Amino acid sequence: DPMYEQFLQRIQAVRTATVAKDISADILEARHDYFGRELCRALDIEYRNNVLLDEIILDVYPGVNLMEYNVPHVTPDNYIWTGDMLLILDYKVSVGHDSTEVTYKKYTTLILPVMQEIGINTEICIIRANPVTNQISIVGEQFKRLFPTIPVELNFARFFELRKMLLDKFAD
Ligand SMILES: COC(=O)/C(O)=C/C(=O)C1(Cc2ccc(Cl)cc2)CCN(Cc2cccc(OC)c2)CC1
Ligand SMILES: [Mn+2]
Ligand SMILES: [Mn+2]
Repeated sequence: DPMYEQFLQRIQAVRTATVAKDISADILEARHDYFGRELCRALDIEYRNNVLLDEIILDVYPGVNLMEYNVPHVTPDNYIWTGDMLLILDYKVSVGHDSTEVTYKKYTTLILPVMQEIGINTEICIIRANPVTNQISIVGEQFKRLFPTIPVELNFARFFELRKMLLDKFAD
């Protein structure tokens, strides 16, 4: 399980708050990445983790006249092209929904107008794991209809363990 040991080694060696703050942020991103990976594996969809909208548009519509559109500089985690619809996918791992709503608002305003100009039907979908209860919440109707049952086995304990080691080490 090489992801956990790399963090252990980093926590073993860290001696300053500055590097420690960095390790903490990394664990949280890694915890998000693990959810994204596990979720795509269970739902049997291609795993990606940050894709420029430019490359999404160029995948689903290789003949777009790109220079005619002002495409924003955003990287949603992943996407699904259904054949008829594009689902923008962002993963979230939080005990609450404030972070989910912030991304939802952002991608709604910056992504939907350009995709309407090009004529690709698009839905913003945000999938969030509660890392304590492992409950999964979904924002996005077409996603909901494509994946009615969503019981993805998850275990976030190792990430909580790594971070507790850190805050114990720096508890002063
Ligand atoms: C969970 O949902 C997100 O928050 C998300 O997926 C964020 C990201 O992917 C970034 C890496 C990261 C992921 C999870 C966590 Cl826990 C912490 C960090 C990378 C990109 N970044 C937005 C950004 C910033 C600066 C330039 C830029 O160029 C478009 C884009 C946010 C963090
Ligand atoms: Mn991301
Ligand atoms: Mn994300």
